[PDB]
Amino acid sequence: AVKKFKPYTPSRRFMTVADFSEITKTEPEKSLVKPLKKTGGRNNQGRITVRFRGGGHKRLYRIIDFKRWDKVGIPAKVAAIEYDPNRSARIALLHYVDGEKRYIIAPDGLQVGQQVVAGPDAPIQVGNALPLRFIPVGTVVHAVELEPKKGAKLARAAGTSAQIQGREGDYVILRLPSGELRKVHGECYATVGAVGNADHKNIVLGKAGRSRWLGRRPHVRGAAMNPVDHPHGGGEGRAPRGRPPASPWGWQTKGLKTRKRRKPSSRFIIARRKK
Amino acid sequence: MKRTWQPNRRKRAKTHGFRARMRTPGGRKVLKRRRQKGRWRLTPAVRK
RNA sequence: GCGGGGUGGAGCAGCCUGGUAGCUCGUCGGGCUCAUAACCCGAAGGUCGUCGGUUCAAAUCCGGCCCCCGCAACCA
RNA sequence: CCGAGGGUAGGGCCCGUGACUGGGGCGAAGUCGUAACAAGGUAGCUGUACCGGAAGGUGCGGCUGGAU
RNA sequence: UGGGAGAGGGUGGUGGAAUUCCCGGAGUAGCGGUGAAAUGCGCAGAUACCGGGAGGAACGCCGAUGGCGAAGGCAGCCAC
RNA sequence: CGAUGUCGGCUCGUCGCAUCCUGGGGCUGAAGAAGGUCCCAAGGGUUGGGCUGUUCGCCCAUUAAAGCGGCACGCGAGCUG
RNA sequence: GAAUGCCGGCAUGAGUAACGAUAAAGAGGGUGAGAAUCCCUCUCGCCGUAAGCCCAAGGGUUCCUACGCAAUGGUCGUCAGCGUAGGGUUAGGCGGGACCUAAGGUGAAGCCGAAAGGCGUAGCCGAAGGGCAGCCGGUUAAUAUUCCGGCCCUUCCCGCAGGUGCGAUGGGGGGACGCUCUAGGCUAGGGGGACCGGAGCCAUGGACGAGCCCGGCCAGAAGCGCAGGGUGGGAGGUAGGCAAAUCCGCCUCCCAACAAGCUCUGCGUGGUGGGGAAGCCCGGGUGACAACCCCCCGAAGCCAGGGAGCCAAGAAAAGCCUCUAAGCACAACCUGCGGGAACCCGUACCGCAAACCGACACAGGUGGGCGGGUGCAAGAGCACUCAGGCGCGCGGGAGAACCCUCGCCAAGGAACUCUGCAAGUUGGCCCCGUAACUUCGGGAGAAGGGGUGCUCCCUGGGGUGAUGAGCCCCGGGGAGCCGCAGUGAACAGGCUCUGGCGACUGUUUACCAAAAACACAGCUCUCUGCGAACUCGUAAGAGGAGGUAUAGGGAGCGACGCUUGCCCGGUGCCGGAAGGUCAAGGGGAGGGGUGCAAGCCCCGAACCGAAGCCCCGGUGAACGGCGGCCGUAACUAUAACGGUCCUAAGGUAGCGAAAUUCCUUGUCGGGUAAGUUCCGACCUGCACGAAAAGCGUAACGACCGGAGCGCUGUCUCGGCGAGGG
RNA sequence: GAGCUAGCCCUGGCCAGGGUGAAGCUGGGGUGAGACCCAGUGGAGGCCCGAACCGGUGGGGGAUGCAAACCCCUCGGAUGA
RNA sequence: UGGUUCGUGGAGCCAUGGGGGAAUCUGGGCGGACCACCGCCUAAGGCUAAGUACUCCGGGUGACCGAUAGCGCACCAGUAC
Ligand SMILES: [Mg+2]
Ligand SMILES: [Mg+2]
Ligand SMILES: [Mg+2]
Ligand SMILES: [Mg+2]
Ligand SMILES: [Mg+2]
Ligand SMILES: [Mg+2]
Ligand SMILES: [Mg+2]
Ligand SMILES: [Mg+2]
Ligand SMILES: [Mg+2]
Ligand SMILES: [Mg+2]
Ligand SMILES: [Mg+2]
Ligand SMILES: [Mg+2]
Ligand SMILES: [Mg+2]
Ligand SMILES: [Mg+2]
Ligand SMILES: [Mg+2]
Ligand SMILES: [Mg+2]
Ligand SMILES: [Mg+2]
Ligand SMILES: [Mg+2]
Ligand SMILES: [Mg+2]
Ligand SMILES: [Mg+2]
Ligand SMILES: [Mg+2]
Ligand SMILES: [Mg+2]
Ligand SMILES: [Mg+2]
Ligand SMILES: [Mg+2]
Ligand SMILES: [Mg+2]
Ligand SMILES: [Mg+2]
Ligand SMILES: [Mg+2]
Ligand SMILES: [Mg+2]
Ligand SMILES: [Mg+2]
Ligand SMILES: [Mg+2]
Ligand SMILES: [Mg+2]
Ligand SMILES: [Mg+2]
Ligand SMILES: [Mg+2]
Ligand SMILES: [Mg+2]
Ligand SMILES: [Mg+2]
Ligand SMILES: [Mg+2]
Ligand SMILES: [Mg+2]
Ligand SMILES: [Mg+2]
Ligand SMILES: [Mg+2]
Ligand SMILES: [Mg+2]
Ligand SMILES: [Mg+2]
Ligand SMILES: [Mg+2]
Ligand SMILES: [Mg+2]
Ligand SMILES: [Mg+2]
Ligand SMILES: [Mg+2]
Ligand SMILES: [Mg+2]
Ligand SMILES: [Mg+2]
Ligand SMILES: [Mg+2]
Ligand SMILES: [Mg+2]
Ligand SMILES: [Mg+2]
Ligand SMILES: [Mg+2]
Ligand SMILES: [Mg+2]
Ligand SMILES: [Mg+2]
Ligand SMILES: [Mg+2]
Ligand SMILES: [Mg+2]
Ligand SMILES: [Mg+2]
Ligand SMILES: [Mg+2]
Ligand SMILES: [Mg+2]
Ligand SMILES: [Mg+2]
Ligand SMILES: [Mg+2]
Ligand SMILES: [Mg+2]
Ligand SMILES: [Mg+2]
Ligand SMILES: [Mg+2]
Ligand SMILES: [Mg+2]
Ligand SMILES: [Mg+2]
Ligand SMILES: [Mg+2]
Ligand SMILES: [Mg+2]
Ligand SMILES: [Mg+2]
Ligand SMILES: [Mg+2]
Ligand SMILES: [Mg+2]
Ligand SMILES: [Mg+2]
Ligand SMILES: [Mg+2]
Ligand SMILES: [Mg+2]
Ligand SMILES: [Mg+2]
Ligand SMILES: [Mg+2]
Ligand SMILES: [Mg+2]
Ligand SMILES: [Mg+2]
Ligand SMILES: [Mg+2]
Ligand SMILES: [Mg+2]
Ligand SMILES: [Mg+2]
Ligand SMILES: [Mg+2]
Ligand SMILES: [Mg+2]
Ligand SMILES: [Mg+2]
Ligand SMILES: [Mg+2]
Ligand SMILES: [Mg+2]
Ligand SMILES: [Mg+2]
Ligand SMILES: [Mg+2]
Ligand SMILES: [Mg+2]
Ligand SMILES: [Mg+2]
Ligand SMILES: [Mg+2]
Ligand SMILES: [Mg+2]
Ligand SMILES: [Mg+2]
Ligand SMILES: [Mg+2]
Ligand SMILES: [Mg+2]
Ligand SMILES: [Mg+2]
Ligand SMILES: [Mg+2]
Ligand SMILES: [Mg+2]
Ligand SMILES: [Mg+2]
Ligand SMILES: [Mg+2]
Ligand SMILES: [Mg+2]
Ligand SMILES: [Mg+2]
Ligand SMILES: [Mg+2]
Ligand SMILES: [Mg+2]
Ligand SMILES: [Mg+2]
Ligand SMILES: [Mg+2]
Ligand SMILES: [Mg+2]
Ligand SMILES: [Mg+2]
Ligand SMILES: [Mg+2]
Ligand SMILES: [Mg+2]
Ligand SMILES: [Mg+2]
Ligand SMILES: [Mg+2]
Ligand SMILES: [Mg+2]
Ligand SMILES: [Mg+2]
Ligand SMILES: [Mg+2]
Ligand SMILES: [Mg+2]
Ligand SMILES: [Mg+2]
Ligand SMILES: [Mg+2]
Ligand SMILES: [Mg+2]
Ligand SMILES: [Mg+2]
Ligand SMILES: [Mg+2]
Ligand SMILES: [Mg+2]
Ligand SMILES: [Mg+2]
Ligand SMILES: [Mg+2]
Ligand SMILES: [Mg+2]
Ligand SMILES: [Mg+2]
Ligand SMILES: [Mg+2]
Ligand SMILES: [Mg+2]
Ligand SMILES: [Mg+2]
Ligand SMILES: [Mg+2]
Ligand SMILES: [Mg+2]
Ligand SMILES: [Mg+2]
Ligand SMILES: [Mg+2]
Ligand SMILES: [Mg+2]
Ligand SMILES: [Mg+2]
Ligand SMILES: [Mg+2]
Ligand SMILES: [Mg+2]
Ligand SMILES: [Mg+2]
Ligand SMILES: [Mg+2]
Ligand SMILES: [Mg+2]
Ligand SMILES: [Mg+2]
Ligand SMILES: [Mg+2]
Ligand SMILES: [Mg+2]
Ligand SMILES: [Mg+2]
Ligand SMILES: [Mg+2]
Ligand SMILES: [Mg+2]
Ligand SMILES: [Mg+2]
Ligand SMILES: [Mg+2]
Ligand SMILES: [Mg+2]
Ligand SMILES: [Mg+2]
Ligand SMILES: [Mg+2]
Ligand SMILES: [Mg+2]
Ligand SMILES: [Mg+2]
Ligand SMILES: [Mg+2]
Ligand SMILES: [Mg+2]
Ligand SMILES: [Mg+2]
Ligand SMILES: [Mg+2]
Ligand SMILES: [Mg+2]
Ligand SMILES: [Mg+2]
Ligand SMILES: [Mg+2]
Ligand SMILES: [Mg+2]
Ligand SMILES: [Mg+2]
Ligand SMILES: [Mg+2]
Ligand SMILES: [Mg+2]
Ligand SMILES: [Mg+2]
Ligand SMILES: [Mg+2]
Ligand SMILES: [Mg+2]
Ligand SMILES: [Mg+2]
Ligand SMILES: [Mg+2]
Ligand SMILES: [Mg+2]
Ligand SMILES: [Mg+2]
Ligand SMILES: [Mg+2]
Ligand SMILES: [Mg+2]
Ligand SMILES: [Mg+2]
Ligand SMILES: [Mg+2]
Ligand SMILES: [Mg+2]
Ligand SMILES: [Mg+2]
Ligand SMILES: [Mg+2]
Ligand SMILES: [Mg+2]
Ligand SMILES: [Mg+2]
Ligand SMILES: [Mg+2]
Ligand SMILES: [Mg+2]
Ligand SMILES: [Mg+2]
Ligand SMILES: [Mg+2]
Ligand SMILES: [Mg+2]
Ligand SMILES: [Mg+2]
Ligand SMILES: [Mg+2]
Ligand SMILES: [Mg+2]
Ligand SMILES: [Mg+2]
Ligand SMILES: [Mg+2]
Ligand SMILES: [Mg+2]
Ligand SMILES: [Mg+2]
Ligand SMILES: [Mg+2]
Ligand SMILES: [Mg+2]
Ligand SMILES: [Mg+2]
Ligand SMILES: [Mg+2]
Ligand SMILES: [Mg+2]
Ligand SMILES: [Mg+2]
Ligand SMILES: [Mg+2]
Ligand SMILES: [Mg+2]
Ligand SMILES: [Mg+2]
Ligand SMILES: [Mg+2]
Ligand SMILES: [Mg+2]
Ligand SMILES: [Mg+2]
Ligand SMILES: [Mg+2]
Ligand SMILES: [Mg+2]
Ligand SMILES: [Mg+2]
Ligand SMILES: [Mg+2]
Ligand SMILES: [Mg+2]
Ligand SMILES: [Mg+2]
Ligand SMILES: [Mg+2]
Ligand SMILES: [Mg+2]
Ligand SMILES: [Mg+2]
Ligand SMILES: [Mg+2]
Ligand SMILES: [Mg+2]
Ligand SMILES: [Mg+2]
Ligand SMILES: [Mg+2]
Ligand SMILES: [Mg+2]
Ligand SMILES: [Mg+2]
Ligand SMILES: [Mg+2]
Ligand SMILES: [Mg+2]
Ligand SMILES: [Mg+2]
Ligand SMILES: [Mg+2]
Ligand SMILES: [Mg+2]
Ligand SMILES: [Mg+2]
Ligand SMILES: [Mg+2]
Ligand SMILES: [Mg+2]
Ligand SMILES: [Mg+2]
Ligand SMILES: [Mg+2]
Ligand SMILES: [Mg+2]
Ligand SMILES: [Mg+2]
Ligand SMILES: [Mg+2]
Ligand SMILES: [Mg+2]
Ligand SMILES: [Mg+2]
Ligand SMILES: [Mg+2]
Ligand SMILES: [Mg+2]
Ligand SMILES: [Mg+2]
Ligand SMILES: [Mg+2]
Ligand SMILES: [Mg+2]
Ligand SMILES: [Mg+2]
Ligand SMILES: [Mg+2]
Ligand SMILES: [Mg+2]
Ligand SMILES: [Mg+2]
Ligand SMILES: [Mg+2]
Ligand SMILES: [Mg+2]
Ligand SMILES: [Mg+2]
Ligand SMILES: [Mg+2]
Ligand SMILES: [Mg+2]
Ligand SMILES: [Mg+2]
Ligand SMILES: [Mg+2]
Ligand SMILES: [Mg+2]
Ligand SMILES: [Mg+2]
Ligand SMILES: [Mg+2]
Ligand SMILES: [Mg+2]
Ligand SMILES: [Mg+2]
Ligand SMILES: [Mg+2]
Ligand SMILES: [Mg+2]
Ligand SMILES: [Mg+2]
Ligand SMILES: [Mg+2]
Ligand SMILES: [Mg+2]
Ligand SMILES: [Mg+2]
Ligand SMILES: [Mg+2]
Ligand SMILES: [Mg+2]
Ligand SMILES: [Mg+2]
Ligand SMILES: [Mg+2]
Ligand SMILES: [Mg+2]
């Protein structure tokens, strides 16, 4: 339930911030936080390879457990739900009966002080992880390994989820958050339920400064530039694109499909995305 | 206003210094030439 | 300056490829209707902007003149 | 001290008027169509939405004050 | 206090018929549509038939001149 | 073209006369007053404002009159821009 | 003899401009061959959130002293940051190293690249970050937390005693963190004292005083006192912290919980060691047995790792504590005490500048701390002033024009000009009061007005203390006094009405443009299923992202409001297993060369044969495009209506002489005495129009228009005065 | 060659004083309970005024300069992109 | 595809990044597409003086310079700046 401000500044008119209601702990588990190296968009050559990045708030990276088969059968208690600035979702702190502590990302409806567990025989109850084949067909699910033992890859962003449609052999058919129908291997783990913090998309950053807080530096349009800088650069006064709208590097940017043609995973995608 | 020369003994030494020269091929050939020409000082004097 | 046009009453084909001008509307006479329109059957009307030339023969090809749009008239 | 009123500044209400603009009423014999009264030739009316030279048309839902 | 009837309302659950679309099969020269047609769709294999899948929406018979609500209004089934 | 800096304004003027006013005249379809037209005449004078970058032009209020040109469309080693 | 030739010399301009902030000078005395310029004294002025003091960077003997004046110094020079010579920088505690890690750099392993080289986990290097033991005073011409004095402390080595399962580059804890706001108690610093110490002073009309002037402290171990921070104790189980673990984590059990206790800082006190003024006398000596106390103000600094709220969610490693492991318990470590040991480098001086960066002793540039007092509402603002430091390295005269900076002005008041350009006006505080419109915040300091000093009297509340006095802080009422004037000096908005453009705060052409331009939240399209797309790279490898479609790349549009129409024929993109074309390769009908021949060698048709192109569709917040002629109504005029040619389709809502209208100063209305601009309308829109968005929009703007009030030397129209030339 | 300048990374530091007064919280009120209203408390913000600091709007001076971008008056930002 | 005079040319020869892939003398390469004949030569392992190139160094000699010449430097020069 996003929070509103009164229009006591120009920017507070539309600025909205998250409610943080589901959060119970306001400083991270010291045993699970390591420093996050800000890059500013530059690679090991020193070159900007992703434009308009930098200048954002300092952050500590929280180690997240995307391979919950690491601890089969060991029930954990949900001890907290915390902010993670490296994510759109929230994270939940788990106290295993083992004594070990880990971070998973928080599904919607997960309550502190409840049990979760992972394994082939786990109950079909929000927050539990099972290999995809044992989850009943029709279930919503998140944090899905794209390949067995390689790590939870799909549906990790706030509010997202994947639904299980059916099976054929060693594979189950998933409706991804995009609408794509894909075969994913049944031995791939997945956590039941959709990711929490669904109102994340309903936030209005409100002013330019908020973008700078998130590390996002001002984007400058090709039309604003000169021909030495962009296909859209130049012109006396304003100017329409005057050619197929291109990127800074020459390729067309309004429809040109860029997925590799002979990519071996094509055998497993069933229906390309919707909308 | 603010001019271009803003001296700094660490910057001077780590940029034009002797050990900076020997590390790269062009730096070595710089020292090679200044030797050949007979320069009294092959690298800037900066007293740390 | 460059380009395209002028032909029955109105709006357009024919000109490029010389001989023969055609389409819709309108106009005239007749039908149907109690009557009008619509509709149906028939018919008339154009020397092709003008003068000159080529030709056996010019709406048609070449030249001038009249006119109509369209484009340009930049560095100053 | 108060004090008629004069002066400066800012409000409120009404009245007349105003290039132009909106529809309205009325006007013996204008132009276009034919929406309604017969099932009026697509039953009509209706609240709303969108559209159209115009009456209107159409979608959604409702009413019979609809025929057979 | 003891009982009854009911599409009264809200939440969640779920069941079948139908249409569209998708895939496999089999199959051929038309399908569709109207007052009559054309547009459209079909040898790039449609229409018609069978099997599988996805999804949304509305609840056939019961059903009635019926029942419920203050009105607007309320119809598969189950539970709160 | 191994550089002769543009329009307009401001400042400072100076000359020409094809004269706007003032002085002297002839003719008048000149009664007077006031005009028309032409001749002589360059001594002096020839206003303030609204609009526009404007020169010009239109307008307001006056005026004896609100003249027209030349001086590198006078004048940026004088100003403005 | 010429090349705006080259190098050098010397002219011309010319005794000309200038001699570098307008903070400012004058006299006496001295030194000396020589003095506006050096030394001393008295008087005058300037800075004083500095133009004073202290660090850092950079500079590198410029520091102190003697002797010098050729050049350097914009003049002079006896002087100097100049010449010559001598002297001067002292550390276990300050800073750096023998400690740690950050970005980054490097790089056993490993990967990659013609060569050169590029990557890369560990590890190593890397600091103004972490960690770590010295405070006060004296002394030199010149160094001082470094020498000396006083009082403290750290580490290493060996020894003694007491205690313990001792032991680590391995495990764990800790270190360890943001932004704003902030409590309590202190310290720095400051104000006052009718108290304490002091050489003195009585003037020029008065005062021998509760007179004037000066000063009234700094450091300190243990112990104690005040204020804080940090911190539960025990037991059982244990599968996790990549071996172990008695530690940590997880579970249950029993006690203590705003406490207390234990520990750790700050402040006060503290044995003791130092300091100690004005004035006088020659940096010294005296004052002086100096005194060293009371009250108030009081931090942004301290207690500190304090508290609270918020979102944008806020380093690492070591020291340190704990756990164990090999090994070892003749050890080893922990504690207390003693003796010994404790290396290298910096240390002068300048340091908002005459010593650094600007060719200069250059009106420019340069990070951190301290930065006193009074009054003005506050303050680091402003005026004066303390400590301290200066008068800016050419002067003297004169009293023109003209230039600069400044003061004033009769009557008028924008008549100036492209334009109120510039300069006036307004100006802080307290109180009264405040419109359209609005997104209900705003517009707003709207507008406009009153008050403001000093004296006497009465009184309300707060802090400290005690609840009282005292000092200090917010106030209210009554009566008066004076001047032209009471924020009496200085610092301190002119206002309003209405358009255009851009929502807004922001950004930009360093050195002619700060804008209407860029950015911006927000909207849409499109790409991307992750070894993502995209980007940098030959590659390895990186960014993307330790992210996963509520995400990431690209593009246009640009808050918000109401909206965004028709065209897919062309171009782009997307879809389409048919057809057409199509390269190498397959195929080899059929020819050729050569040989006696077996054979070797060459050419070569049909046919099969990818993408691309053709072809069939889709697609506009994709590139883009959105007609002409003629006729028609019972006055005229004009056409709701009609005819016909064309097109892929013929511009919709809204707006319109516009940042767009050529003809144009269109026409009409408003405002003006007068209006090529302005504002409101009309619509024959040369040549608006809907995300190169269309039409509006409160708020905002050193943006560009128009008008008005206020006020003025802008002007009629100039005059006088000041200072630097 | 990034000791100027531009962006980013890591690590530190700086921003006098005054003004306005969001949410929340407390109490009151209101209702079936609510929404909501009022007062107090609170101290939010690419909020407002104005030094330091960062700028460079208009004008004047300077133009073989004090200066190869300076000086004076004035003006913008100043808890934030 | 490179080398050769050889730029696709009748394009051999020498070399070789890709593909296919033998033989040991009765074997193999060459004589400018190719074939016959006639000849030359023995690939896929290595080494090898001398004659040749150069002048930092030393000496000798000039119809070479003679301080603006001759080396940038006759001299404390790759210095000062
Ligand atoms: Mg909001
Ligand atoms: Mg939340
Ligand atoms: Mg990263
Ligand atoms: Mg790197
Ligand atoms: Mg590199
Ligand atoms: Mg990029
Ligand atoms: Mg970037
Ligand atoms: Mg994310
Ligand atoms: Mg989160
Ligand atoms: Mg799989
Ligand atoms: Mg958003
Ligand atoms: Mg961020
Ligand atoms: Mg963005
Ligand atoms: Mg942009
Ligand atoms: Mg551009
Ligand atoms: Mg541009
Ligand atoms: Mg470039
Ligand atoms: Mg290019
Ligand atoms: Mg280009
Ligand atoms: Mg372009
Ligand atoms: Mg452009
Ligand atoms: Mg442009
Ligand atoms: Mg244009
Ligand atoms: Mg466009
Ligand atoms: Mg174009
Ligand atoms: Mg393009
Ligand atoms: Mg897909
Ligand atoms: Mg600079
Ligand atoms: Mg620097
Ligand atoms: Mg340095
Ligand atoms: Mg340094
Ligand atoms: Mg450096
Ligand atoms: Mg070096
Ligand atoms: Mg280097
Ligand atoms: Mg080498
Ligand atoms: Mg030497
Ligand atoms: Mg060098
Ligand atoms: Mg015709
Ligand atoms: Mg035709
Ligand atoms: Mg033709
Ligand atoms: Mg005919
Ligand atoms: Mg009859
Ligand atoms: Mg008829
Ligand atoms: Mg003829
Ligand atoms: Mg003829
Ligand atoms: Mg013909
Ligand atoms: Mg009166
Ligand atoms: Mg009808
Ligand atoms: Mg009808
Ligand atoms: Mg009909
Ligand atoms: Mg009808
Ligand atoms: Mg319709
Ligand atoms: Mg067919
Ligand atoms: Mg077929
Ligand atoms: Mg569906
Ligand atoms: Mg010329
Ligand atoms: Mg010349
Ligand atoms: Mg010249
Ligand atoms: Mg000249
Ligand atoms: Mg006369
Ligand atoms: Mg007369
Ligand atoms: Mg008369
Ligand atoms: Mg005259
Ligand atoms: Mg004019
Ligand atoms: Mg002219
Ligand atoms: Mg004109
Ligand atoms: Mg007269
Ligand atoms: Mg002339
Ligand atoms: Mg001229
Ligand atoms: Mg001329
Ligand atoms: Mg001319
Ligand atoms: Mg001229
Ligand atoms: Mg000039
Ligand atoms: Mg001029
Ligand atoms: Mg001129
Ligand atoms: Mg001149
Ligand atoms: Mg001249
Ligand atoms: Mg100009
Ligand atoms: Mg100008
Ligand atoms: Mg000659
Ligand atoms: Mg020359
Ligand atoms: Mg020369
Ligand atoms: Mg010379
Ligand atoms: Mg000489
Ligand atoms: Mg000379
Ligand atoms: Mg001479
Ligand atoms: Mg001379
Ligand atoms: Mg001379
Ligand atoms: Mg002269
Ligand atoms: Mg000079
Ligand atoms: Mg000067
Ligand atoms: Mg000054
Ligand atoms: Mg001055
Ligand atoms: Mg004197
Ligand atoms: Mg003197
Ligand atoms: Mg002297
Ligand atoms: Mg002298
Ligand atoms: Mg002096
Ligand atoms: Mg002296
Ligand atoms: Mg004296
Ligand atoms: Mg002061
Ligand atoms: Mg120096
Ligand atoms: Mg001298
Ligand atoms: Mg001398
Ligand atoms: Mg001498
Ligand atoms: Mg000198
Ligand atoms: Mg001298
Ligand atoms: Mg000098
Ligand atoms: Mg001298
Ligand atoms: Mg002397
Ligand atoms: Mg010394
Ligand atoms: Mg010591
Ligand atoms: Mg050692
Ligand atoms: Mg290290
Ligand atoms: Mg090399
Ligand atoms: Mg290497
Ligand atoms: Mg290093
Ligand atoms: Mg180091
Ligand atoms: Mg350090
Ligand atoms: Mg830190
Ligand atoms: Mg230390
Ligand atoms: Mg101490
Ligand atoms: Mg000391
Ligand atoms: Mg340890
Ligand atoms: Mg911590
Ligand atoms: Mg915050
Ligand atoms: Mg103290
Ligand atoms: Mg005080
Ligand atoms: Mg005494
Ligand atoms: Mg265990
Ligand atoms: Mg377990
Ligand atoms: Mg501490
Ligand atoms: Mg004594
Ligand atoms: Mg501070
Ligand atoms: Mg602290
Ligand atoms: Mg690290
Ligand atoms: Mg053992
Ligand atoms: Mg033993
Ligand atoms: Mg022990
Ligand atoms: Mg050593
Ligand atoms: Mg020292
Ligand atoms: Mg100093
Ligand atoms: Mg300064
Ligand atoms: Mg400083
Ligand atoms: Mg100095
Ligand atoms: Mg110097
Ligand atoms: Mg300079
Ligand atoms: Mg000086
Ligand atoms: Mg200076
Ligand atoms: Mg004081
Ligand atoms: Mg005083
Ligand atoms: Mg006072
Ligand atoms: Mg004040
Ligand atoms: Mg002076
Ligand atoms: Mg000064
Ligand atoms: Mg001076
Ligand atoms: Mg004189
Ligand atoms: Mg005055
Ligand atoms: Mg006066
Ligand atoms: Mg006056
Ligand atoms: Mg006035
Ligand atoms: Mg006035
Ligand atoms: Mg005016
Ligand atoms: Mg004038
Ligand atoms: Mg202007
Ligand atoms: Mg003032
Ligand atoms: Mg009003
Ligand atoms: Mg109001
Ligand atoms: Mg408004
Ligand atoms: Mg309001
Ligand atoms: Mg006021
Ligand atoms: Mg007020
Ligand atoms: Mg009063
Ligand atoms: Mg007084
Ligand atoms: Mg102000
Ligand atoms: Mg703006
Ligand atoms: Mg807007
Ligand atoms: Mg915007
Ligand atoms: Mg904006
Ligand atoms: Mg700002
Ligand atoms: Mg510029
Ligand atoms: Mg420029
Ligand atoms: Mg700048
Ligand atoms: Mg420049
Ligand atoms: Mg400028
Ligand atoms: Mg600006
Ligand atoms: Mg500028
Ligand atoms: Mg820009
Ligand atoms: Mg933009
Ligand atoms: Mg939007
Ligand atoms: Mg969207
Ligand atoms: Mg690339
Ligand atoms: Mg990563
Ligand atoms: Mg734009
Ligand atoms: Mg609105
Ligand atoms: Mg559109
Ligand atoms: Mg349309
Ligand atoms: Mg199209
Ligand atoms: Mg198409
Ligand atoms: Mg198309
Ligand atoms: Mg087109
Ligand atoms: Mg067509
Ligand atoms: Mg519409
Ligand atoms: Mg118009
Ligand atoms: Mg107009
Ligand atoms: Mg407009
Ligand atoms: Mg236009
Ligand atoms: Mg024109
Ligand atoms: Mg016009
Ligand atoms: Mg015009
Ligand atoms: Mg006009
Ligand atoms: Mg008027
Ligand atoms: Mg208008
Ligand atoms: Mg018109
Ligand atoms: Mg148009
Ligand atoms: Mg607006
Ligand atoms: Mg507005
Ligand atoms: Mg603005
Ligand atoms: Mg701004
Ligand atoms: Mg602006
Ligand atoms: Mg005005
Ligand atoms: Mg004047
Ligand atoms: Mg004077
Ligand atoms: Mg930099
Ligand atoms: Mg730097
Ligand atoms: Mg910081
Ligand atoms: Mg600040
Ligand atoms: Mg105030
Ligand atoms: Mg309050
Ligand atoms: Mg505040
Ligand atoms: Mg602000
Ligand atoms: Mg304010
Ligand atoms: Mg300036
Ligand atoms: Mg000004
Ligand atoms: Mg200049
Ligand atoms: Mg300045
Ligand atoms: Mg100023
Ligand atoms: Mg200001
Ligand atoms: Mg401000
Ligand atoms: Mg501030
Ligand atoms: Mg060759
Ligand atoms: Mg060849
Ligand atoms: Mg090969
Ligand atoms: Mg043989
Ligand atoms: Mg053989
Ligand atoms: Mg061979
Ligand atoms: Mg041979
Ligand atoms: Mg041969
Ligand atoms: Mg041979
Ligand atoms: Mg052999
Ligand atoms: Mg051989
Ligand atoms: Mg060989
Ligand atoms: Mg031999
Ligand atoms: Mg040899
Ligand atoms: Mg020799
Ligand atoms: Mg000779
Ligand atoms: Mg010589
Ligand atoms: Mg020589
Ligand atoms: Mg010679
Ligand atoms: Mg030599
Ligand atoms: Mg030599
Ligand atoms: Mg030489
Ligand atoms: Mg020489
Ligand atoms: Mg030398
Ligand atoms: Mg040198």
